[PDB]
Amino acid sequence: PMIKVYRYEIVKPLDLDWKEFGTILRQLQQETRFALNKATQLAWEWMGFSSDYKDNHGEYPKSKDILGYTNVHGYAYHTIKTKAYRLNSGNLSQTIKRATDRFKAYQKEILRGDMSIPSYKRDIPLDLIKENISVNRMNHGDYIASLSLLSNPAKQEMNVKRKISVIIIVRGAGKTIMDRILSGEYQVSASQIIHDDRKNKWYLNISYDFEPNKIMGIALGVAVAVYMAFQHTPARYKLEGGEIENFRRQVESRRISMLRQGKYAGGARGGHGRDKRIKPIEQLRDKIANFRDTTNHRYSRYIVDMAIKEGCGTIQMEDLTNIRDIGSRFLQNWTYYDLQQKIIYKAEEAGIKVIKIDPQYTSQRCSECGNIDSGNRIGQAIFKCRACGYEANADYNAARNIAIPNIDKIIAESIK
Amino acid sequence: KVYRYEIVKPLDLDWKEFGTILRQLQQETRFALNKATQLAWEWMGFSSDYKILGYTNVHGYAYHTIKTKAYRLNSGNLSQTIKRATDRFKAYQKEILRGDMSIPSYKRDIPLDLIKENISVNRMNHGDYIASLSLLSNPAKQEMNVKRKISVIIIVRGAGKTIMDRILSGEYQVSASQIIHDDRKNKWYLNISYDFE
DNA sequence: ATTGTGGGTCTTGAGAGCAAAAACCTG
DNA sequence: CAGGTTTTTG
RNA sequence: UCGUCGGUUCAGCGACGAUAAGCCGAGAAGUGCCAAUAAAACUGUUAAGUGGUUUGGUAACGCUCGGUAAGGUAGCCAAAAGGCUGAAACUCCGUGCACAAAGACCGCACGGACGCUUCACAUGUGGAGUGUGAACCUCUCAAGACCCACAAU
Ligand SMILES: [Zn+2]
Repeated sequence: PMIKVYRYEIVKPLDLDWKEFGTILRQLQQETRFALNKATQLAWEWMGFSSDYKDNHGEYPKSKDILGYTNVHGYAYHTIKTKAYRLNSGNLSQTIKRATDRFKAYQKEILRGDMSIPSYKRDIPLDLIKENISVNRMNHGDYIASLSLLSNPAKQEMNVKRKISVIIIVRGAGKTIMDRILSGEYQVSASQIIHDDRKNKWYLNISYDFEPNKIMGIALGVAVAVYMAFQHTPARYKLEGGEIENFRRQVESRRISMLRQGKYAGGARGGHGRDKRIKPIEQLRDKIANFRDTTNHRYSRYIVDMAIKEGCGTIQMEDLTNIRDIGSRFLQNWTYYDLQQKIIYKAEEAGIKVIKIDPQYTSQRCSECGNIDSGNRIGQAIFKCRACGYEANADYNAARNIAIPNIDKIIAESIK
Repeated sequence: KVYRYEIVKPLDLDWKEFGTILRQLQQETRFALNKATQLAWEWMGFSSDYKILGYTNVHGYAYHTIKTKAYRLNSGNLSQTIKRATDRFKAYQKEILRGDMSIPSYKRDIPLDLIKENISVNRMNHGDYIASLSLLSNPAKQEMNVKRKISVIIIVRGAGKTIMDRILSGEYQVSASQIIHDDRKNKWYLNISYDFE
C-alpha cells in the first residue's frame, strides 16, 4: 500500500471567525514546535545519562526503572503535556513520536559526530492523526472537514463546543481523491495543516494510503534534456528543453538584476536586517523551485506513460552519484534527485520496477557492436562507431546502452 | 581576521604519527565539547527530575570534570574548548528553554583549539616557514615520547605571505588559532587569527 | 578573483505517513 | 448502559 | 516588465495593482555604551607579575514577529426583529438544491447543446473522457555544496 498526499484549501471555519481560527492555528504551531524540540532535548538527555550510567555500572539503564516509561516517548509526552495542553493529545503524541523516532533512527550518527542534533523550525505543519480528521459532503455540494485540533482544556478555554469544522475546496483531481476517500477506497493516514505564505492559504494536506523482460533506458542527453530508448523495439522518445532554456535565461537575468540592485541603498528594505533584502530573491527562488518541480512531474509522467505504452516492465536509468562529477548536460544544475524520485514512485504506482545502473562509458560504448572507445564520440551531437560504422544521435546510443540488461557489468567486463 | 595555511609535513616527526596525534586530539576536543554542553545543561537547572556546588561558574566545573578524561590535550586548549561550548550554551539557553532550537552539537571533524600561548611562527633561512604548536600536556609527552612544541612546515604565499611577514615583524599579533582538517582536499590546515590596529 | 572567518540559502538522501487500552463525555 | 472522544502509554 | 484573484504547481485568458526590487509598526539574542574584571593557563622557591575576558543593566544602526494595492456582486417588506427575492469568477441553455457584503457569496447536482482530444470501424459513424492547456505524494530533518558581511591580496 502506497501513501500519497493531496492538499485541499481551507476557505473558512464553521462557527468561528478567521481571527480566532488563525490565532488557534498559530498557537498550535507554537506548541507543535515546542513539543518537537523538547522531545529531542529529552532524547538527548537520556542518551547522555545512559552513557554515564554505562560508564558507572557497565550496563544500559532501563528507562522503565528510571524514567517510569518503557520508552523515551512516554516520558517525553508526560513532560510535554503540561506545557502543550492546547494541542490535542493524539496530535501531541504523534508529534513527539516524530521527534523521538527521528532522534533514535540517527543516534549513532549524532554520537560519532556525523550528524547534528535535529532542530525544528517555526512554520511547522500542524499534525493530525487519522482519527482527528473526518470529511463529509453536504447536500448542496460543500465539503466539511471536522478536525480535533484542541484538547478539552483548550476547548473550554476558547469555548469551542465540538470538533472545529472548516470548508475545504474539493475540486479537480482533489475531488476524485476525496470522493474515493469518502467511498472508503482510500484510507486517510496522519495528515497535516500547513500554511502557504505566498497565497496566505491554509491547506489540509491529507495523506492517503491505497493499494496500487522489456526494459526502458533513459539518458540525460547533452542536446536533448531527456531521451528514452527501448529494447526489442526501435521506438524512440525524447524531451527537449526549450521551455527550460527560455525560463533559465529569464531567471538568470532576474537574479543578476536583483543581486545588483540589492547592493544599492534602500530605506525600508535595508531597515530590517533579515527577511528584508531577502524577500524579492526568495520569491524568484521559490518560483524556480516550483517550475522545476512541475517540469519534473511532467517528465516523469511522460516517461512512465511511454513505459506502459510499450509494455516495458522495467526502467533503467543512470545512477547520478557518479554523474555529479561531470555535470555537463542539457539541464544545467537540475534537480536530478527530484526527477529520479518522481520517476521511481510513479513507476511503482504503474507497477514497473526501477533499476539504477552505473553511467560507466554508456555514451562511449556502441549499443550495436558493443565496442567501447574513448574517442568513439565524434562531434557534440552525433555518434559514429568505426567497428561497424554506426551513425546515430549520441543520446539515442546512450539510452540504448542503458536499456541493455546488466549493461554496467558488461561494460566493466569489456574494460578489463 | 583569520588566514588558513596548509601544512605539507611535520618537521619533528613523520606524517603518520603526527596524524595519529592530531586525530587523538580531535577526539578529545569533541568529547570535551559534548561533555561541556552536558554540564552546562545540568548547571542551568534544565536537567530532568531523574537527573554541582563548589564552583563559581559552569566553565570551571566543566573543566575540572573533563580534565581527567582529556589528559592528552594541553590544559589551555582544553579550557578554550570548554569555554567555546559553554559560550554556545549561554548564547542559546533561552531558545533551549523555550523549546526553539533543541541542543547545540559539534561536528566530528572539529577544529583543534590553540590558545595564543601555544602558537609561534618563525622563518628558516632555507625559506620554510615553521610553526611551533603546543598540542599536548605532560602526561601526553611521557606517553607519546614527543617534545612540547611540535614544529610543522607551512606553505606561505601571496596574501598569506604578507600576513605571516606582518606577524613576524610584530605588526600583526597572533591570537587563538585552530587546526582543522579538510576531507575533500584531505589536508591539515592551521587557521591563524591575527589582530592589529 | 582567491584563500580563509563570521551569519544565511540550493541539490542529495532518509524517514515517515502509530496503535491499543482506558477514562470522560455524552445519548 | 452506549458510543464516540480524549488521554496516556507501548 | 512584475504581481493579485479566478481550487493546488507551470503556462494561457478575463478583470485589476504596482514607487511593492515600495513604504511603514512594535519587541528583542547579536553590535554599540556603562559599570565589571569571573574561569583557566603560565613565568616565578613562594610572593608577585602577565596574557586571558566574565557578570548585570542599557539602547536599536544592524535583528524577531508583523502590517500594508490588486476580480465582481440583485433590493424591497416589516416599528424592529425577522421575512421574501435571488446578483456576481475560465462556453451556453433548462430544472432543482443553496445563498443579503463578503478572508467566509459568486457554488453544486442532473439533463441537453456546442467545442476539444483519444480510441475503434467504413472524410464519415460509433464509443470514451473533459470544459483554457499540462501535471498534481508531500512534509520534516540533516549532509555536501552555494548566498551575504569581514581581513590579506
Ligand atoms: Zn558499432
